[PDB]
Amino acid sequence: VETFAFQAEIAQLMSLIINTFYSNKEIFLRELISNSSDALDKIRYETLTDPSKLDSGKELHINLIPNKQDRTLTIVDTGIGMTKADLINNLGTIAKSGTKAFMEALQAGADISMIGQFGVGFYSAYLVAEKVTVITKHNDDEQYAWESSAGGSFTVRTDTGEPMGRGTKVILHLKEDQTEYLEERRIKEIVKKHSQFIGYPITLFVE
Amino acid sequence: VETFAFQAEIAQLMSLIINTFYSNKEIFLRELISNSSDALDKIRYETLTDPSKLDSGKELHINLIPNKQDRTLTIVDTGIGMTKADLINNLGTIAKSGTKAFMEALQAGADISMIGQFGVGFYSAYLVAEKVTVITKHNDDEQYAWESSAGGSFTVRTDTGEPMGRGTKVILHLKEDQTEYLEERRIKEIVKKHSQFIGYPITLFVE
Repeated sequence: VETFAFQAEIAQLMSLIINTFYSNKEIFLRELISNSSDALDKIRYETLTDPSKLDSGKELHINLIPNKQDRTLTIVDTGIGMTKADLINNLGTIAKSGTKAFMEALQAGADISMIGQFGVGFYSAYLVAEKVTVITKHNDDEQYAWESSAGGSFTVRTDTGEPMGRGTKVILHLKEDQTEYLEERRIKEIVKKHSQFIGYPITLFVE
Repeated sequence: VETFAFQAEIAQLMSLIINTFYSNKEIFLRELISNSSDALDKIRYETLTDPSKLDSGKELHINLIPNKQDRTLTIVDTGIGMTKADLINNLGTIAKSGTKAFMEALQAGADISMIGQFGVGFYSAYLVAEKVTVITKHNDDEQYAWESSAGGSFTVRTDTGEPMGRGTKVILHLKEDQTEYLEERRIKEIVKKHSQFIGYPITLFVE
């Protein structure tokens, strides 16, 4: 279990998302589903020239799993996954520059819902989650677990849990007042509203 | 000079873009600039762990170059570029599946301006160009030139022209009735309207 400090800029981004009064929290799902779609495109592209890339799972999909008992909403995809280096490097993003662009945009009249245009949509998860746990498996590495409750630090460790073949699992440990996102009708409404055209099957699990 | 046939689906996409009556042609710029931004993010990400990736050019930018003499509008970026394999594989996209998703969306009420959501925004270039020439240089390959006037085929050849260091250049040979896109005020208007938040400097060259 290794503990790392977020780069100053990412810490800033997270505190902004956590402290700014902003009612349109539901966009977090759109952002995470969009990220999953991007990850699926990546593994698909690689398989175009190397079919064995899919040996770890040919199905390219996205699952939305609510769990009222654990108060978690999990977004699972069978995309390219992330290596340990990717996790450390801001979950495979260029978050430092992306954050700068996002800040400048906000200054120019943009709002938080536009976060995905700057490649840092993952962090919108903190609009509804007190802690985010990311389990991932990339073809070229072992299975790892990234985790953070913000506060300037994140941890990374090899995951000894359920082997996932290939992909990423974003486990949102919801804030006490954000349990509406565990309700079937609410999730379904949000998916139809913002992710109706996603090119991969989205399956909303029931309890 | 090798000549290749577009996959059936891509040929279909191109004919739809070329034959469908659709007045909102200006979105082509937004799509190409968005693609350039994506390519710049990729090289930036690679440099995070390997600084030498930028030996071929540290500047990450986008240039818009109108040329009334040649009737061309060129979008140049210093992104990751494309290998010969990338060019052949639909300019580094997963166009076959992307096209399917785009078609289904169109059936579901979406319109052509939403093409970028399906990863095939490059082809919107045919809304205004009779022929598109793409010059590219990736760190791991030589400089190549891809070209197509649609009609079901494209060509690829090693480019012996001006060495570009690293990146991609999309040369739009405009249709005779689309010369408004060579005008400074028009290009500027389109950039402000659709690409005002792009996180890389966009320079509109003058003549």
